[PDB]
Amino acid sequence: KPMEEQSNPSFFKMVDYYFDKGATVIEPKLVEEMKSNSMSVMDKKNLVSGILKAIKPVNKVLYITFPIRRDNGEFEVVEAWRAQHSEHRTPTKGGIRYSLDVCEDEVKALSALMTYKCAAVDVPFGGAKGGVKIDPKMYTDYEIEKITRRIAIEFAKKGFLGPGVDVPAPDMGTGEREMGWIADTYAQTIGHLDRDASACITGKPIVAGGIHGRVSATGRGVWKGLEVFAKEPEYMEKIGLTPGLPGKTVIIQGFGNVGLHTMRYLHRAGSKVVGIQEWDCAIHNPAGIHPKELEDWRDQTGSIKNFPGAKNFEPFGDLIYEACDILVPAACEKAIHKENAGRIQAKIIAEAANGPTTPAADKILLERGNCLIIPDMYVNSGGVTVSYFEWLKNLNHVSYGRLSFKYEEDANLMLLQSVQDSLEKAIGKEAPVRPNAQFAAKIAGASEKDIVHSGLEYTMARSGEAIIRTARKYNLGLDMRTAAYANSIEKVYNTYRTAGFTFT
Amino acid sequence: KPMEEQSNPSFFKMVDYYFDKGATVIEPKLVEEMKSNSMSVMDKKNLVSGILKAIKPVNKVLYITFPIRRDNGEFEVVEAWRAQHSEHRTPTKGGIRYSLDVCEDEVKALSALMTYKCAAVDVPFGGAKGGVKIDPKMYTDYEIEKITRRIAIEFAKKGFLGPGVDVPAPDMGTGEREMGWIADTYAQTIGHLDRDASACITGKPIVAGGIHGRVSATGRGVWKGLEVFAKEPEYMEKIGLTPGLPGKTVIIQGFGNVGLHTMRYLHRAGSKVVGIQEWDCAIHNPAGIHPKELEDWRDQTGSIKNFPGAKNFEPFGDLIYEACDILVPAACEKAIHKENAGRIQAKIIAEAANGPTTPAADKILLERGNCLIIPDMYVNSGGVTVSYFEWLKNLNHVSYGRLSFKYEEDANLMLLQSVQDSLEKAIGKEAPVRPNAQFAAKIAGASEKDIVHSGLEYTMARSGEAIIRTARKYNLGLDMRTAAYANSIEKVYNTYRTAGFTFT
Amino acid sequence: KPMEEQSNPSFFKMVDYYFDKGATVIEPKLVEEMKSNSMSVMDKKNLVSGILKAIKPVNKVLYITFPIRRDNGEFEVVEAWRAQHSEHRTPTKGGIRYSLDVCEDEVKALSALMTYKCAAVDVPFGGAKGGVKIDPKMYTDYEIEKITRRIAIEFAKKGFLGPGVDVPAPDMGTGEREMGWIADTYAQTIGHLDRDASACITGKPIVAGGIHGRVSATGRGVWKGLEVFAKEPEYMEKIGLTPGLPGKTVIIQGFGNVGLHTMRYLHRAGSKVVGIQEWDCAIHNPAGIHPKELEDWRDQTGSIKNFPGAKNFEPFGDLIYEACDILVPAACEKAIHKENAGRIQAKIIAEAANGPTTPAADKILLERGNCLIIPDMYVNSGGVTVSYFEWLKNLNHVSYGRLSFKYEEDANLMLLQSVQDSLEKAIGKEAPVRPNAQFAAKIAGASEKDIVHSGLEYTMARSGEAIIRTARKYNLGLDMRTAAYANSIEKVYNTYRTAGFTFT
Repeated sequence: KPMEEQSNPSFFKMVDYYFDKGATVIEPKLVEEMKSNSMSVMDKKNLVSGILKAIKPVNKVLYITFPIRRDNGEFEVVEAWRAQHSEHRTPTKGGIRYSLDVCEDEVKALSALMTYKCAAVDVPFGGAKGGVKIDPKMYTDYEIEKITRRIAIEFAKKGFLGPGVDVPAPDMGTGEREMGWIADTYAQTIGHLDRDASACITGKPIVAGGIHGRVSATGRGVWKGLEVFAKEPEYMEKIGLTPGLPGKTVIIQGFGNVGLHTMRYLHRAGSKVVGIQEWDCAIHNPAGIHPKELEDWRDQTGSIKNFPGAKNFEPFGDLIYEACDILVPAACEKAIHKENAGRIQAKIIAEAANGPTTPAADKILLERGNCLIIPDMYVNSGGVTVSYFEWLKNLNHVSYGRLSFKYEEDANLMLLQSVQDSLEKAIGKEAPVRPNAQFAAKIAGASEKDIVHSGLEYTMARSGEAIIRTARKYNLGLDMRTAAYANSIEKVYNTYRTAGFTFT
Repeated sequence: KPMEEQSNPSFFKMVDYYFDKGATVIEPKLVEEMKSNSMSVMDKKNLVSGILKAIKPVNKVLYITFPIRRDNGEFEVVEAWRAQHSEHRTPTKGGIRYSLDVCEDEVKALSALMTYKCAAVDVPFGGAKGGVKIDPKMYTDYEIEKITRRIAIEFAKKGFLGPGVDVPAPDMGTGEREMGWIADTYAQTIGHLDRDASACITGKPIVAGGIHGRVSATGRGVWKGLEVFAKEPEYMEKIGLTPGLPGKTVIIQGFGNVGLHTMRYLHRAGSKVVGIQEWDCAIHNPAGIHPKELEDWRDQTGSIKNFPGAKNFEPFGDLIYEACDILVPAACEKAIHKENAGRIQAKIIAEAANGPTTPAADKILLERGNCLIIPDMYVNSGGVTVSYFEWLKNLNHVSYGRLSFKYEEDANLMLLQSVQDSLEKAIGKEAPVRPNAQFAAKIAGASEKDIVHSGLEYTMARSGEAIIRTARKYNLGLDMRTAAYANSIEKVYNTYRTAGFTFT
Repeated sequence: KPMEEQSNPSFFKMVDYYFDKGATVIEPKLVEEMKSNSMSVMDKKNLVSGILKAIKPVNKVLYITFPIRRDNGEFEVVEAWRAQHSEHRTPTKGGIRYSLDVCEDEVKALSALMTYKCAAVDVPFGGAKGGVKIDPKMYTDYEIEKITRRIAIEFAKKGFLGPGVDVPAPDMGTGEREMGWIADTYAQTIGHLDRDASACITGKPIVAGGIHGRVSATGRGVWKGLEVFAKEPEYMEKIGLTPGLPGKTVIIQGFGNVGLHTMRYLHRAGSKVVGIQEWDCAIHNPAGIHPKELEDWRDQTGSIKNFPGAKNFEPFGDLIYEACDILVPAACEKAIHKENAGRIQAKIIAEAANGPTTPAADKILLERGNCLIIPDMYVNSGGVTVSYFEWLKNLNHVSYGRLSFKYEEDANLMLLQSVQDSLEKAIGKEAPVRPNAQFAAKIAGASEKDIVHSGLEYTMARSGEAIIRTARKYNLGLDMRTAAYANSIEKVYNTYRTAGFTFT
């Protein structure tokens, strides 16, 4: 069965089908970019197709087994995997899962997706992904620590951990304290002469070189991606909406890190979050749900169920089919497939999760003509941008703003004082020129996270605009996914084009 | 005899007694910061006390002997020492003395103090200290050079010199030309493949990678530390003073680098420096002494004695007991002890020297209730901040401001021109909008030292405010030393907490 | 025959004669800068003369031969050379020529010139130069690629290629695609563990780490060098000219990269380019030639001959003797010699080429009293400044402005909004305060090249002013070349002075 008609396809097959759509569009452009007076047009097309043939498969996978000592004294053997999809830029970049679902095929497929997401936000890393096949809840903190230090050593001995070769990150089942342990193990062993050891991994605690602004970054990028598309009347009218985020109604599938922080930013932006659907229960409220109260309730009772500021909802798994302006898939992959795509009524889908829409569903919804999907490899890449800033920070050996906050603040005050002196000379009375309420608040709370926030907002706007320009140039309509892959493929291809692919 | 009643205690014992006072205050906070669902409160308190037990002793000392050839042809054996107190962050940092008083115990005690001073100004280095046991005046420039190159090689072979491991600095009996020699020896030998060789040491001549603004930096930090405390009415009233530095009278013990530059900044700030006490003579003048004339006189005659702009003073060693608002100990250690603390009449003591106040004297003066001591590990750490900027500069391989002075100047002129255009449109006449006299002077003299000055001022204000907040939170009164150690201990402890102390 | 009377002297002899003139002027200053209480004035003068004796000769030359396989299957032996003139700062810096005229003597002489040009624009590299003895037009792209990868490996094995040791650049017969190949070969072989591999060479394609603003940089520096001298009335009056570039007539010898970009900047500055003289034809027009049309015509027909916007000129090789305010030699070396210096009527000569004026001609024109030569080692060093920025960029691992364009733009808008609020409060009506037309255009097109442009303009003004100050201090008149060598010698000497030259 062709991919556009399958029901539960493999994740790696989805990535490659979407890759092919983008490659077909951008191929003539790639041929034109190959400047060579020695090659005919036929020769150029054969080399371009060779380059694309090398990009799609994963370059490298390392598989390891190793014993650990349980706390009571018996020993167990643990499996782990680390995939490096592309080395066209080094180091490679990607997270590490502790989960019973990790396997070779899964670290392969998500490492491919990660190469394209790095290219999408102009982050100079090839894609990587890793995993340890354990249920982290069945282990004590002491056992988790021994497992974590051992994967650091074994990965680093073979070139799958280090600031210049491969730089990991947190994922499901790991967090910042595991990242601190890996950084400490690397610095004391394999990396003991490395001047930049703390740059071997990102997601670290602040005290160990982590960066302010990381926790909310993926959510802040989902908000900024919607804002780039909500300001465009040509697209908002085709789908039956008015410009802007204030007033729009939002249903969110998932209340993890990504769902909760996206709710905070969309609420602050003036949107109405009318529905939260979880794995065992759903809630709703057509007037909107207040983020701080909902998070507080779940924090105390253990669930979003019976939230006083909303009502529980009928067969909880069907909330995502209700009418809304924006649906945010923020849970598991393939949550939208062939058998339920038609039941979707949202006008905008913002993929805050890895591949939540299969190619069959993506096609059913493109044919319906009234639904704009903002692709995952762009819109949930905010955290990838800020992990690039954390690596930079560890290479700079100083926090952002340490040598500029006071210098720039004093220049700004001398600027306003110069304006005040000239104004008073001109109108001949006293006339204070001070920072207004908003400017005084920024000046007073100036910190590293503001530089990080501005860096992320800059990248998402630039990349979002480039997707739109590509979609208009090739008459792609509302198919922004194909436009995003074409921009991503084009960047990777140009590395191979200038590095030299003549050898083989 | 308990430490609060001894008369001449060892310097290392003073540092550890002050360490214990701070540790006692902050210990409950450290327990609360240990997030672990696996440990009971009892377990956390036992691990916290283990961490503090490892922080206090010096981790490493290297001792060396080596021959040198005198100029006439005979040979002599020279001793030297280098201590690394803490490696919780690398490289370690600290100066090198050429003096007949260097010994193992002295490089040990001052290396401990140096760990806490680095933490106090948020500088990411463990503490180190070094020394060569010679009287530098008895040697020719050729012999000093041979000794200096030899300690470079021997220290660097064992990991006690290098940009990522241990970064020295000038001290008594050494200066910038010895630092240039060490940097050149390292780059041509042990460090011949090191891309960042010039970052192995700080205090270098400008042409070799030194930084503008280093000479006056420790004095500029003493001034900024007094200014943080002089603006606080709650404390100025408890000691019988009015806010601010203009008008306050100042007596300074010592006319070396630190005393002279502190006099320059305090005079420029509007204070009256009524007394200078040296090792063999003192002078005074209740109207104030002009810094540039005094420095000129000593430069020509060889001493501050018989300065025309002041009178010589009765038993010169007793000037520091005269009434004043501010006393600045800037000479030897333990200048204030049990037998002379009561004779001190100053309301503020700004410790511009390493441990000038013993624990007995510190306690006699805390009980008198009317005397505010600003602790040495904070207030004479301005030079430590700027040595961190010099290391950064050598890692960046470019001077600060090289790629921004003209870009930012042109943006500021386009900003003022935009304001001028809008003002003239609004009021309908010609109305120049130019930088005022102060802003035009800064724009015209913009240079690396202005970035350095602002960086230092930023750090001293932030750290000074954090000392005050900690002193108010734990009801410490005027005991700012204990508050400063508690902030310093807390930073070091959090490195150990996240790095992992489970092994042992 | 003395150098000031020779007719066709060797290029290395010209550089050393000019070196001696500068050394003679600055020698007393160098003696005074040697602070040492151990040496007499006689001793200092002997050591200074030793240092200058070591600076002039080339420190190192590497010569290599190697086989290559032609495309048809036969083999050929190729020669190449790489000279490192000075290692007082590392890495060394300089381009690589593919040309049948490369030889040991030529890479030696231009490597010496390159040390002095780096010092002239405050760029911290010793001088290097390289070459491959081939006619690049006789080879296919495949053969050029094999030659290029082989010189990368062989140079890098011996320390003549690498980010910390020696950093090359394009020159006659090479361009950005060869630079990409060298960077890729180094990163995959000798440099496979080097975290900063892409910094081994400059002139790279953008996608591989090249820098925006490189193509026009040497021309932009010729324009800025003329502007520094055209604003000075003392000199413009001695040569019979009025201040400024608007209105001045310009004849340019050469229409390569340097000549064409200089024409663009001088035209945009308001100058009239009345003549272009090439190797086989010349054109002229006393009303001026439009750059974009001329470049278009040559692009289509293959030559500047029969340009519709001008007339062809009588014995084409004599256009450079016609009256003009500014002559720009931008072709081959020694284009002005003893037998044709008198025929030169230009009031300003801006040497946009390596040594276009021999010492005999330089002296004939200094005696005529009415001709100001702006020396090549200063005025055609704009590209050297920007190659330093490209190396910095590869060490920073991020493009300039990536983490500041949006942060600074938002601060500027909050600044203007604060001014608007205060203005409206003061005059009691609505009064917009917006960026004017020029400021809005800069804000909207803000990019890396603007930082690069400002960096270059800053350096050329500072170095141009230092040449003028030195020429006035030693009564050098219009002899700016001697003043420029003296500033360059002084910088190199101070490295040797502080590094230590006592050994030998």
